[PDB]
Amino acid sequence: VVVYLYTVVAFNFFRKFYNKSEDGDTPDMKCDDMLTCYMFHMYVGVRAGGGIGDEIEDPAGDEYEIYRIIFDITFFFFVIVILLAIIQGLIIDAFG
Amino acid sequence: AYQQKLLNYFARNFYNMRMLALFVAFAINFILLFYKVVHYVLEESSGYMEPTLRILAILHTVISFFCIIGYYCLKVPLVIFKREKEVARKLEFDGLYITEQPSEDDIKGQWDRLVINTQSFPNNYWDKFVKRKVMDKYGEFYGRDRISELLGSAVLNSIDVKYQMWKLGVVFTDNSFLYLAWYMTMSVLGHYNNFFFAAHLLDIAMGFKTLRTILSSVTHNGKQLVLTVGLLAVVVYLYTVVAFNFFRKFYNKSEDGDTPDMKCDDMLTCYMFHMYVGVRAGGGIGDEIEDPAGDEYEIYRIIFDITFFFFVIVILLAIIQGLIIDAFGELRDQQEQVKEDMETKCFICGIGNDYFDTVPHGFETHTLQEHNLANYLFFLMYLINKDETEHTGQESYVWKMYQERCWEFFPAGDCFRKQYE
Amino acid sequence: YFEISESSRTQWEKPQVKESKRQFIFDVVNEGGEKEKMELFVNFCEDTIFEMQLAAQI
Ligand SMILES: Nc1ncnc2c1ncn2[C@@H]1O[C@H](COP(=O)(O)OP(=O)(O)OP(=O)(O)O)[C@@H](O)[C@H]1O
Ligand SMILES: Cn1c(=O)c2c(ncn2C)n(C)c1=O
Ligand SMILES: [Ca+2]
Ligand SMILES: [Zn+2]
Repeated sequence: VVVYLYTVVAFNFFRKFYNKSEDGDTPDMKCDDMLTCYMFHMYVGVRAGGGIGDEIEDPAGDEYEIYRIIFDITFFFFVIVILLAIIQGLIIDAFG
Repeated sequence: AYQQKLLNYFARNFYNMRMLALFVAFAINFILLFYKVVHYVLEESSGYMEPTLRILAILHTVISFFCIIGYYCLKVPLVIFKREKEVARKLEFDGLYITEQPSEDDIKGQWDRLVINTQSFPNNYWDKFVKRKVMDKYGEFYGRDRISELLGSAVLNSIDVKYQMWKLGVVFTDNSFLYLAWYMTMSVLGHYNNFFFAAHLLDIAMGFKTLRTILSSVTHNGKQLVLTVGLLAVVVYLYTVVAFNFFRKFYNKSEDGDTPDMKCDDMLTCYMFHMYVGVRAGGGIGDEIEDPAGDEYEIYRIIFDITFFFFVIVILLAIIQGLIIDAFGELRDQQEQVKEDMETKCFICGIGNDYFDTVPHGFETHTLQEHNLANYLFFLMYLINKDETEHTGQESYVWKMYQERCWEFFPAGDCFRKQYE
Repeated sequence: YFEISESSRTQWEKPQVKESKRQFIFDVVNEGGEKEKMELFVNFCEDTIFEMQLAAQI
């Protein structure tokens, strides 16, 4: 759910940051359609370790940059530091 | 009557209903994933989905409205009771609107001054003498005519409008009704848009038991948590002061002088760099920084490289995580402790667990056939319907004890067989 | 020994008030002193009568 609620944020409000191109050489691929944002997030942004701020472009001088870091930090420590660890904290006790 | 019978259908079917309003709120957010970009819906399974999301957003909104109609009939007379009771007890026993005159604190306690004046002030309290008792009680210290001044088609201007404005006041303070009003408009504001419509997944969290477990776990574990998050903002800042005064030339985001190289050492853009990059790195700071090659600060570079790592990432980040892993640990431990500090000891006799397992299978018999708190509720109902003349020796010794508010008569810790045999 | 009624027997089994038992059970087996616990139990018992009167209007 909380991954999906971040997908709703990025697709409505942050959608131009996703690129898999070699700076316009390839006809640049997107990850902001309806589902290919979400299936991108749960496949990449979970396993990253840097949250979402590792397979995404950099906020340079944009007018969304202050709202970019808030989305950058609170993706991290709400999903990776907290929500992934208490998943692991169960099975470590469930084998216990 | 059909207006009344259909309204009585809603208060009957309430918990049945909101369980369905969750299941619809999945079905939008199972379908709202089918966008493409202006925003438009595609199709893979059914040819038509623009009809479904049109009809469901109407079907959701009325079912959101059939709860707030049903809740106004069902639980509002309960909350109109427990409000009206605690006024009439305190005005009779200590007389706060006669003697204490309550201050600016607890405004809602001072809100109940538009109701003591009205006619129907014991509307649902089964006790219509709260006006006459206090005039009987406090007419010796205060004037009785002061007290009576203090107390007291064809129907549209022949109803107590001053009572309803107080009745509207005690409704809007209630939290559960307030949540239903917000859950109504977020169906209506999710009819303009549809992405500020997915705030109906909040119903997953805000149940009942999982709500008061969180509010207990916050007051028990929040003050430690914030001040350990607040510690992390300091020791990052104390490293920012070090790097900006003493190490500032190492930060680059250029392709070796091709771009007119960007810096991160001004005043704040060192610090906002550190807490955005150096925390989430895993290699501390030594991953988005240049290499100490042969510099005369290289020995002081590695010290800043190691002691950024294991003071912030290995230690300070882990004991942040070590709290919330335990703070969710009380979200299962607390609801289980209720279910097992109820089965050890009984409610009223308070005896315990072993003392009715010494006989074969006795604790269910000692509870469900001797003490059984519902039977005590059925007892207090029994003195109500029974006439006052007909009470026996027990049922009038109890009933006079219950009038004078005593409660010595409960079997405190010495239930029946613990004195017999 | 006394007489539990018939209509008052089914109405406590109604899920209308079977919720209100479960909220009251949860709030006294938690923190609260036993010198006022039975005080709180009777204040539960007074309003639980009032839910029986509503469920008779059904
Ligand atoms: N004085 C008491 N009166 C009644 N039940 C008691 C008392 N003391 C302890 N209990 C325990 O409370 C339990 C309530 O029954 P149980 O929880 O199994 O069914 P329920 O009440 O319908 O379920 P729920 O609690 O979910 O409503 C009983 O098992 C009983 O062991
Ligand atoms: C009239 N009446 C009472 O007088 C009463 C009561 N509960 C306690 N008392 C004292 N109930 C439910 C009641 O209806
Ligand atoms: Ca008699
Ligand atoms: Zn008992």
